[PDB]
Amino acid sequence: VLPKDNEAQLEELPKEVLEGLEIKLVEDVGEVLEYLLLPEPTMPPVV
Amino acid sequence: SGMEGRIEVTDAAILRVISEYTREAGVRGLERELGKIARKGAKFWLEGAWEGLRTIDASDIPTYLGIPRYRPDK
Repeated sequence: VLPKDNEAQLEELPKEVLEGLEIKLVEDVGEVLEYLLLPEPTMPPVV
Repeated sequence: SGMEGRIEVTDAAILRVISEYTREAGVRGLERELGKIARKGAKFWLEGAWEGLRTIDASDIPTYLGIPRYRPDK
């Protein structure tokens, strides 16, 4: 997960690396927290 | 740099190079960047010689200088 405004700097990267990785370009925190957290609570809350 | 009217920049390219590759008070960095564009033009002349004059637009500036180094304010 990487900022969108860094997508210019994906070009000094070696080529066979770049089809190994998969980049998700973001500009807001809410889409990051949507992408990374599992949708179900497991542990009980701290209260 | 040897070229004589086989290569030519436009003003939009000049403003792009100043805004995106150059952050100083003086003018030294712009001089170095224009030198780099002319020297890459000379290497492209020695690879394949074209005819007449070539006009570098504002789109080809990453093709001649590389990744933009600074970001403008918005």
